[PDB]
Formats: sequence, structure tokens, C-alpha cells
Amino acid sequence: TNSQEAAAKHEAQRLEQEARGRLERQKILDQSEAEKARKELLELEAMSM
Amino acid sequence: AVESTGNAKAEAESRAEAARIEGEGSVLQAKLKAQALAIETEAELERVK
Repeated sequence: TNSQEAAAKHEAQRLEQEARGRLERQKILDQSEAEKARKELLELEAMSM
Repeated sequence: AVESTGNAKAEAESRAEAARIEGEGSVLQAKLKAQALAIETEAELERVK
């Protein structure tokens, strides 16, 4: 039972790892387009200031 | 880059944009001062003469 538990544990841990890695990459991506819109806002803010 | 350089550029550009105005105003006021000294020293010249 300790063996099967170790298997399910390692598996769920690896899956959560790959998942958090995906969501992390999506975070960096969303930060990228947000950086784009922020850049345009910096342009309009530049001309306005 | 565009934000910071745009800000400093707009700021210094505002500085020069003002300085040219007080400069030209200094020119016209220099002209009025020239006329003032002109007629003043001229009328005063009759007195000393």
C-alpha cells in the first residue's frame, strides 16, 4: 500500500509540476501582452505629459 | 525605453520651447529698450548741449 501510495504521490506531484509550469508560462505570456498595452499607454501618456 | 526617453524628451523640449519664447520676448523688449534709450539720450542731449 505504501508502494501504490508512493506511485500515486509521485505521479500527482509530477502532474501538478507540469501544470504549474504551464500556468506559469501563461502568466509570463499574459504579462507580455499586458506589457504591450502598457507600452501603448506609455506612448499616449508620453505625448500627453 | 520609449516611455523614459519620451518623457525626458518632452520635458527638455518643453524647456527649449519656453526658452525660445522668453528669448524672442527678450529680443522685442531689447528693441523697446533700444528705442527708450534712443529718444531719452537724444532729448537729454539737447539739455547737455
